[PDB]
Amino acid sequence: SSLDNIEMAYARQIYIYNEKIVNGHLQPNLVDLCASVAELDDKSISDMWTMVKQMTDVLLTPATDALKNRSSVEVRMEFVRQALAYLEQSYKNYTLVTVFGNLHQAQLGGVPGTYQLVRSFLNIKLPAPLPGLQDGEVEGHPVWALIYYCMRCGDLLAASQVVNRAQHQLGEFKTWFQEYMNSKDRRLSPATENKLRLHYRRALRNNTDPYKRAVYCIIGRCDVTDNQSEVADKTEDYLWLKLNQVCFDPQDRLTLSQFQKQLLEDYGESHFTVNQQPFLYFQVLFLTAQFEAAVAFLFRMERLRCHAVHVALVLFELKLLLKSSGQSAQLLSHEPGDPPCLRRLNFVRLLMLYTRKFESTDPREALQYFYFLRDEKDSQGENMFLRCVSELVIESREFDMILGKLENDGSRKPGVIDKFTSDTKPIINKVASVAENKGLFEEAAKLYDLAKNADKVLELMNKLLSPVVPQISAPQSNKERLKNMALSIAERYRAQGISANKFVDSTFYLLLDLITFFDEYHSGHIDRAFDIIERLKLVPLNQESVEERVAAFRNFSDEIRHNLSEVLLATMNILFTQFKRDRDSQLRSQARTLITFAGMIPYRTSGDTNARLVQMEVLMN
Amino acid sequence: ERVSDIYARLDAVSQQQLKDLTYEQLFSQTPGKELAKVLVKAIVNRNIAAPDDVVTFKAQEQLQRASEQAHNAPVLRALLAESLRLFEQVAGSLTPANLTTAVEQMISLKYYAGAIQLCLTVAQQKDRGNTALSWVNDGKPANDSRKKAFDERKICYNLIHQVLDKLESDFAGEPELVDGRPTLAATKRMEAYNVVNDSSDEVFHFDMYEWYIEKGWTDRILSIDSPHVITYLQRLAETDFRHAEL
Amino acid sequence: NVLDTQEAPFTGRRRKLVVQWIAMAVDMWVREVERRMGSWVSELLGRADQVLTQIADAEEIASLRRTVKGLKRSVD
Repeated sequence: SSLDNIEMAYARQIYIYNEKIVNGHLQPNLVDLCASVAELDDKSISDMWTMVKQMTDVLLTPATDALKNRSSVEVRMEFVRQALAYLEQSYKNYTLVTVFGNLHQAQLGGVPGTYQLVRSFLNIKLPAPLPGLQDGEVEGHPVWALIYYCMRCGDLLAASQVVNRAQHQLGEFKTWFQEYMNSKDRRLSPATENKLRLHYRRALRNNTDPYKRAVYCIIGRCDVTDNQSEVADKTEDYLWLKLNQVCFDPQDRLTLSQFQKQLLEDYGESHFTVNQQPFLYFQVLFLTAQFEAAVAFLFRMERLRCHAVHVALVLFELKLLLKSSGQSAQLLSHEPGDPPCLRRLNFVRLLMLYTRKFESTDPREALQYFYFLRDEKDSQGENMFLRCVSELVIESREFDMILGKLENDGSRKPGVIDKFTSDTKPIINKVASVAENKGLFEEAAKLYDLAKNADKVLELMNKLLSPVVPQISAPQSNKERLKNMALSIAERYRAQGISANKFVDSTFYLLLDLITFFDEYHSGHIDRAFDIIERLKLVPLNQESVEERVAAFRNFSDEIRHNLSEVLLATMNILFTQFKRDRDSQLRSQARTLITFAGMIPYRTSGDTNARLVQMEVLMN
Repeated sequence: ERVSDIYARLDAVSQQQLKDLTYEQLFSQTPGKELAKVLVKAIVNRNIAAPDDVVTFKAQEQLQRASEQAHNAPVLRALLAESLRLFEQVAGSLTPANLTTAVEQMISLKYYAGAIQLCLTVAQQKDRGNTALSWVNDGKPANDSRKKAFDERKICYNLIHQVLDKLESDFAGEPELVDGRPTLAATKRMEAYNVVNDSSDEVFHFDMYEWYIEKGWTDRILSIDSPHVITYLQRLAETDFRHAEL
Repeated sequence: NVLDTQEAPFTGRRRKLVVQWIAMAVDMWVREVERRMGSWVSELLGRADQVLTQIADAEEIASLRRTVKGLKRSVD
């Protein structure tokens, strides 16, 4: 097996999600089905899916195009809020593990109020007082530190409580903050927003209290260039600092498009992967709505291929992933007729790479991933899922497992693909078609016979029999192994009343009779073999039938005319033997008949055959 | 062919009609011709498991082989794409039983858009005069004989509901975006709903407004924009509270 | 070659029968390829359809158009 522990667990989860859609059940939450395995690994992966769920848990317009949802200002706004809610809660967990040694340890004693937690967080991260703080303290801590880390944790209420106990010190900041907490989308009114920004810009552009600076332009979304590096030293603190500063419809203003493009264009992977920590960059792209970038990026880490494919599937089963129309493009690209700030993922290629790894010895699991390509076609019109099953069968040669083995008793035990579509007639011909083009007739027959395509089964069975008609049928020979399959196809084609056009069909049952004629001839059962050839009315034995038999030879399958030489000789040698054992006249007359027939028929080795036939007739007299 | 295999997978009326079937009946009586049709139909929808009656068989054969695959985007997509191609050529002749089975098989192989496109095509072919649109625009007078034309479209529209239903079901919990770009589950949602909004069948869009209302999707219906939906409501308002509220 | 020239008796509404021949022939052709042709056959079947509309047995023709358009798909 080519699948690692993690990859295998995901496969099982994707089998469920397929079993549900294959039986018409409720469309379960894919993101939940993937996070179910994440908990079996380190929390590096669990915290990823947590971000994936929260970033995709946005009210969408079902049955709407992918590009439309992702271009709409409506959806683009909720992404920023879902991310900020993740950066705030994520930071809140950092503040817990900073005070208590373990999340469990914090829980048993009880998570304290965000206010008392933050206070018990300031104790550690600033033990001694910084001399540059302003506006005094509140219950033993600087008022601005409390406000910042409370807003950072996302509890505006806890921050407003701090403000209520410092009404005299904070001046007019109270009426401004109380408006920020009330107004939605973390924005103030243009009039009041103007009043505070100008005040900050007036004489507080450079204040000795960094926490004061941070809060002001987090509330006013100002000084976008100043990264407030004094307080936002971590990467998440930067993302959170900026997403609280982005704006929507000229100076000192930043928008999501600029920010998202500004980040990866100027400070690409190189900047965010110098510490050899891959998820850091992924979180930067995913929490900025650049899902295709983050997916391709994370898909290149050979250790995190599994995770990047699935986060792509989630975005794909939620009409959020922007697929690349052309299949000839690179993995990541920007369509020419699209805005430059969005990118597109060649989803077809993405799955095709992941599959090649474990498609060789783990076919069942491969199909589960090929199903997501059911909705796509190629330039030639083939259904992508169907084509992927053809290529996977041509390579793996797993016919019984994937296509269903058709035993020699008339049964068709369904295969693994039967689960996904009930119309399995084309691919069985596709797989049968190539194997036919590769001279693998004995297989192409079994495959065509699996799809009950007798036109092709009998055609190929005619080719495999004609060479072996006069041969000696011996144990385990190529004659027995082909005759016995032909008879197993004769019964199942009569018991089920199946037949190809009379040309193909007539020749097929005719060869089977001839194969019996030589099997009796090679055994010495002369009398019995003579009777068979007489029924077939293939070789004339009375002079009257020569005219009609000669005309019939003209339109009989060349697979029959080929073996005419051996038939005449065996029949002659049959009469020849019976002569040495009135009757003499009758054999003599029949001997003549064979000669005149052979004389009027142009066929294989007519030279040596016509001569031998005449000699055997002379010895009779 | 494999006979008893058919017989075992038959009805009882079909099994018992074959039991007492004489050659005389086969040769010169309708019930005998009818059963012959049933039997050939069974062996055709099994090797798939008049250029109209021939194509329909090959289409079932193509779709049956698709489901028998290991999932090869090239082979699966090819078979599916072709199956749809063929079915559409004989859309007007498709029976409710053949359409249902086909759609179900396509749904199982994640071919949602394709399934929907077939249903719409079949609806439009069984009524090119739009007898249904006029019958609805006339208040649906009982005793009229356009009802048949409307019913044959309603069978297609219902099957479209099942497709969209199974789609949201199959992808319940799946994210719309992974690592930034869209997943495969998301693109199939867009591709499917595209086919829906790309239609010009009016009885269909009426049936879909009613369907959205039923499922409770004020999300999408209030977001159409179009007056067409307003005008449709303006007629149905004085009639139902739920519609008037919309 | 018969359907274009329209030399008698292959004229007027009798060309409805010429299309029936073309449907039978081409149908037996694709059925003989799928058991085991180019643009010019698709060019014809589409051109054969103009004949059926140009002639518009009201139900026979209608059923025949849907047999032609079925073969055009089978070739393309």
